[PDB]
Amino acid sequence: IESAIKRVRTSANANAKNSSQTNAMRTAIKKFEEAVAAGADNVDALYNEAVKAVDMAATKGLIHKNKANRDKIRLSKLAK
Amino acid sequence: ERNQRKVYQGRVVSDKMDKTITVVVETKKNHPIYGKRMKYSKKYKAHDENNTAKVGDIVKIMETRPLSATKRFRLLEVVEE
Amino acid sequence: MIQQESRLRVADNSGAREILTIKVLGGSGRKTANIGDVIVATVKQATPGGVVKKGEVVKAVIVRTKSGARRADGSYIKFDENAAVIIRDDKSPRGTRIFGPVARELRENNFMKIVSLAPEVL
Amino acid sequence: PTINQLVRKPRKSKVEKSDSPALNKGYNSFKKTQTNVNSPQKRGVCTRVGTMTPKKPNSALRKYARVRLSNLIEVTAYIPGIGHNLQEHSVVLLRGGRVKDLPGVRYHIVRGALDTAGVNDRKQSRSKYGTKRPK
Amino acid sequence: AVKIRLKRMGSKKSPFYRIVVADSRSPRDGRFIETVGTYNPLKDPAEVVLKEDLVLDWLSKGAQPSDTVRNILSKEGVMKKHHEAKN
RNA sequence: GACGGUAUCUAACCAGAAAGCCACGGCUAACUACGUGCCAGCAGCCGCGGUAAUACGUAGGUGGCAAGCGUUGUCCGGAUUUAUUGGGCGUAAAGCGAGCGCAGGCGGUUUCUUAAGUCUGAUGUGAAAGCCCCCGGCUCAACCGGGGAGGGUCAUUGGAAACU
RNA sequence: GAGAGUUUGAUCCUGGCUCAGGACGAACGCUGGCGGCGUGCCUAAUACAUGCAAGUCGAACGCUUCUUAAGAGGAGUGGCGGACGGGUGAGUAACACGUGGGUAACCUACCCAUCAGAGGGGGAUAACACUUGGAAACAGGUGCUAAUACCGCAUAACAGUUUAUGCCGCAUGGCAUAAGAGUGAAAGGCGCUGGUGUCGCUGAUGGAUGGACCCGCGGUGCAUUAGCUAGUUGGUGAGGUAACGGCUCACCAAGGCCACGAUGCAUAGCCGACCUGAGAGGGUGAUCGGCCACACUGGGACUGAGACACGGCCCAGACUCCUACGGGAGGCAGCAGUAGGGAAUCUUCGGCAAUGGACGAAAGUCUGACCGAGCAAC
Ligand SMILES: [K+]
Ligand SMILES: [K+]
Ligand SMILES: [K+]
Ligand SMILES: [Mg+2]
Ligand SMILES: [Mg+2]
Ligand SMILES: [Mg+2]
Ligand SMILES: [Mg+2]
Ligand SMILES: [Mg+2]
Ligand SMILES: [Mg+2]
Ligand SMILES: [Mg+2]
Repeated sequence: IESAIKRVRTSANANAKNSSQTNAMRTAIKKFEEAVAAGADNVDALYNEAVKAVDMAATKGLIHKNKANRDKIRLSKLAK
Repeated sequence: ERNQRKVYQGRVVSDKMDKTITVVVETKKNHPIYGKRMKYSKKYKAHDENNTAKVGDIVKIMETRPLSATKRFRLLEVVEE
Repeated sequence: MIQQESRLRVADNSGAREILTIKVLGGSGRKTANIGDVIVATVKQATPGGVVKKGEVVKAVIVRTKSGARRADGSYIKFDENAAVIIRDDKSPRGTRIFGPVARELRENNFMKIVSLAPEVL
Repeated sequence: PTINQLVRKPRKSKVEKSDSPALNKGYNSFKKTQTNVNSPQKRGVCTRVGTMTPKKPNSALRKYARVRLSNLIEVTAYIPGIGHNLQEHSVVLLRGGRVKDLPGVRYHIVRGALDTAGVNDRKQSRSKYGTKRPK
Repeated sequence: AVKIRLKRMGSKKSPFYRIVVADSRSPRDGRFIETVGTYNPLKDPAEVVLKEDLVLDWLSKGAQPSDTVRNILSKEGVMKKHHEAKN
């Protein structure tokens, strides 16, 4: 009622964008996990793309830096 | 130097569990109205690193973060079999 | 094709939950009713904290039927249950809120308040 | 008692209670339960007005009224004074207090409150019995 | 924000104030951490009491007064000392 | 500067516009008259009333309070009437009908030891407001403000260990 | 730390009843002059007619209307606030509260201090113009357009991680240095004369502030309630959260709680404090302050530093309202106020002058918080 309509609209748009970007991050990560299961040599670049998405999601307020660190650490233990 | 987290001394009552035990303290509060020195057998769960402690054995335990739902305490010693 | 001893669900918050047709109104030997036809009935199951309660004799209106209704243009409506609405002597209802859908055939019979209170009118 | 006994079971006091349980309860029509409320006065509807014979050392016609309260407890009260405007279905206000003559009257009726008319031609102890000044 | 403001006391039409260290989230009269003086204009001039050490410590630690408290601390010389200590 | 042309101050005037409530047998301070006649009614308890009522009702008078008074309802106290402080069990209430014994409660003298209980020093905290003490401003007072004090079967550390 | 009356023909014990005092958010009755200060739905967390309570920024951005290119007004996008303030106490017998502690298992927009940096690019979108939707709120379609909106590209890790040492701690471990590998940032506006100052922008630390979790102890009745639990108890992994951990899943084992009262039932917000009392204690939890919980009932998430959000979203249910009958809309336990219930407890008032809060560079706008006034001999 009281100027909350605008926050409804902006919050829905934010929902769209943030869920899209998190899904992007998760697809990158899942792709890397399947690559580590398949043993292909693309693992080296997929690792870096996953880390890239993780930190770029730590930016823009999707991911808390501790969650980013835990993700990077899990991926590191997978790769190494 | 930093703080020191609470420590208690007690006695074991069960060691049927892996990496953990139960420990009993046995203070004696005075009943609030009638003043009699009552027993008070508070007990706790302690993380044993190696399943060392034995039943009916004196022990010391220091608090720490929750290691389980029950656990809040860390084994330190084994004193009297 | 709603008859005596025929049981009906209730499509309002009047207090009743299940109904039993005592008789059909209109004429002398009417042995059958459909949408828009008024009913005399009992109450076999009522909501506990309800106005209308067990045993009460009351009039009612058939609002949706399996043996459904027909339109001039050959378009026919049918339903998966037989339900009715309790009313007073006037065509107005006892309760305040009708549930489920409702046929358009009632607008000719001047149950306009029920048509309005219903969410969907087919 | 020994102190061990007094710890195993402590002193549990002599339970107390009121001289007017009818005033210490209420009623909500929604959940339909006795709501415990400490109310000095109440409203009621006289379901009967009559006379009763008091105990042995006394002898008289004591005017009572059986009353239906707001909280749906039915209560016998006394009509103090000399004269009353009361009938069956007459709204009335009730206060506490025994009438030592009859046992079954734990309550009194108040004058000058509601349909109860003020006492007529009472000039002394006048607030009691509820009648305005003679100017 | 952490702030150094003044809370209301005394009867109506005869006010009085305590300078106080309050978050902006707390009420006018509610949570506070420290009191560092008090105030009333009911005298012909204004009248003031202060605790220089503690108020200057909170200002250093990051406090942010209101306008009237800034005026008072100016009259008492605390803002100048804080400025000097930052220089 | 909403309050507000309010507080407040000045001057003119009128004793003139401004007191009632309860009780008066004893517990409880406060007494007679008339009517009534176990009726009317009173009543916190004891109890008054049946032709001479300081107990009903009225009048007069007095007493206690006073812009309040009285009444009900609730809480505490008196109530040692749930007795830790601080009660009892022959006859008043109460010793199970009596025993065997698990658990618990209690436990002879004494060396050494500990220090859970206990005692004790210091430190911290126990917000403010409030109770209390000293101050100060509202024509005093309530109230308001300042300062202080105290408050924990409280916590850490450090000793004794007589007693359990 | 005062007692008195009352059992008896009388007496003493025992034992109960009542009274003498103090206090109400009080009510009823009778009476009633004023002033000051405070308090005022304890019941139906019952339903809500009406009005007002959270907006703000043109010095972030582009339009539109009126100004002879000036300022002022309308709707945009964007940011910040809306999670505070205010109300109520239903649920909750438990780390909810109080107190004492811990977090080497943590987070923190705004405010401070410090180290740094702020480069070059892109594609859209509202608004707006037409279109259909017809009562019109709604809503959809085509096209154009700006931003401190959004995207990704350039560099830094001072962040985190692993190695090697050193140091220390209470085991896990923590601090300092160096190295390795990989990753990521941004925004400009105003003013001065490319240099700028101010406000903002991005990373890292530290502090403050508030928040989250964990533990000792404590505070209510029933045993005419004696057994309770099965992700329940623990462990090895994995996942997950700001973070610990059955928080979650699988797997292994069968343990774990309790007569020191578990479990269940009822009751209840807790506390500072308030009334009483010689004290020990009892009773209460109104006003003021603190913590908690709730927002028609139930659930779930999004946004955001912060909610699982009184005056936000979705869904289910109950309840009501306006419709042109096609479809919409709402949630006073915010301040006043209505009805009902009740023994019963307020004006449908003024102002932001103060004090405090949001926003803003600032004036200033908003503010039923709050200031005041009003009614009631409470
Ligand atoms: K008399
Ligand atoms: K509650
Ligand atoms: K709920
Ligand atoms: Mg006398
Ligand atoms: Mg009398
Ligand atoms: Mg006589
Ligand atoms: Mg006997
Ligand atoms: Mg204090
Ligand atoms: Mg006493
Ligand atoms: Mg609301």
